[PDB]
Amino acid sequence: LTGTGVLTESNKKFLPFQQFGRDIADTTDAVRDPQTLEILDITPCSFGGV
Amino acid sequence: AYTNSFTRGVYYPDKVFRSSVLHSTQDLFLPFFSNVTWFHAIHDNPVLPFNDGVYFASTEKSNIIRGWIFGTTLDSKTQSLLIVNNATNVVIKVCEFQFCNDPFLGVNCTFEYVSFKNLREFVFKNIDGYFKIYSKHTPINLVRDLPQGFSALEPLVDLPIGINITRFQTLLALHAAYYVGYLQPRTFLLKYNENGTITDAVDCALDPLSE
Ligand SMILES: *[C@@H]1O[C@H](CO)[C@@H](O[C@@H]2O[C@H](CO)[C@@H](O)[C@H](O)[C@H]2NC(C)=O)[C@H](O)[C@H]1NC(C)=O
Ligand SMILES: *[C@@H]1O[C@H](CO)[C@@H](O)[C@H](O)[C@H]1NC(C)=O
Ligand SMILES: *[C@@H]1O[C@H](CO)[C@@H](O)[C@H](O)[C@H]1NC(C)=O
Ligand SMILES: *[C@@H]1O[C@H](CO)[C@@H](O)[C@H](O)[C@H]1NC(C)=O
Ligand SMILES: *[C@@H]1O[C@H](CO)[C@@H](O)[C@H](O)[C@H]1NC(C)=O
Ligand SMILES: *[C@@H]1O[C@H](CO)[C@@H](O)[C@H](O)[C@H]1NC(C)=O
Repeated sequence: LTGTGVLTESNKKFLPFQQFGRDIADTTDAVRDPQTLEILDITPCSFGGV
Repeated sequence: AYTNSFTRGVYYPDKVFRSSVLHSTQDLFLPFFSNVTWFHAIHDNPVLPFNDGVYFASTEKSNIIRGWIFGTTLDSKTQSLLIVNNATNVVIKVCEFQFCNDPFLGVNCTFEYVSFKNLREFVFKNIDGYFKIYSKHTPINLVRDLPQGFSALEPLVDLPIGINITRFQTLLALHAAYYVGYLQPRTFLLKYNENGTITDAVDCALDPLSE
């Protein structure tokens, strides 16, 4: 799952079987880390129109 | 015997977390308010078809239902899945067994694996080569029948076992009551709540208001 974003710890209470979360646009929006098994938030890095 | 399943037998359809969304999915599910065949721990262990996939449940008080068998013909001509629960172990096997003519639990192989006031609920299904199990345990307020209320089952395991299952059976302990229902391909709308609990669902093919 290649992608550009800020990673953080989250309030996303994943159930024990869940590996990912998604937005409406199908884009992944949280991930379980495959080594430390914690539930990372993904936010696309701070952006806006100029 | 027969009885109404109410809104039971919904389960988490994929390993993706979602919350605050009403999500459309098409998969094998138990149709809402469908007839489920009903059976007892006293006297009652017939072999049933498996079809597309089996919803199974038991209403319970002392853990009498303890396993299942799945296959074509249960007679060593081919692989048959066996599942058993015993204390700290949950056990899974797929050798070409020959079983008893009347199976019970007294208190060329390919794979092996190891991990009323109670209601135990399960879904068993196949996806080409892969067998999946989902489950829930809940309290129930009354002995009578399956609750007229909503709860979603969660995946236990996936088995890469590739069996052509067309029939199944369940195993009783000897020194409760149990149900069978069949899944169908249904479009469903699933209510993932603000925490990602599936708190409600619509079976879209039930009635014109569900459509
Ligand atoms: C899966 O098992 C079923 C039997 O439970 C097989 O179905 C039979 O297949 C033969 C030909 O092989 C037909 O003549 C019969 O009419 C079928 N019976 C039923 C009830 O469908 C099926 O072929 C098996 N499939 C595989 C891939 O093993
Ligand atoms: C992966 O390795 C780290 C050390 O590099 C270890 O702390 C962690 O527990 C391991 N995780 C798994 C899932 O084995
Ligand atoms: C349930 O099955 C019986 C026959 O066993 C049938 O008469 C009845 O109409 C069915 N009810 C529903 C709700 O499907
Ligand atoms: C469970 O049953 C298996 C045989 O099917 C046995 O090998 C295992 O030791 C048992 N475990 C317990 C906790 O009794
Ligand atoms: C195992 O499979 C081969 C065919 O691949 C067959 O000839 C043999 O008889 C089988 N053995 C048993 C014990 O069923
Ligand atoms: C949502 O989750 C929190 C803990 O994160 C819990 O306290 C609360 O009761 C939950 N509410 C619902 C409606 O599930």
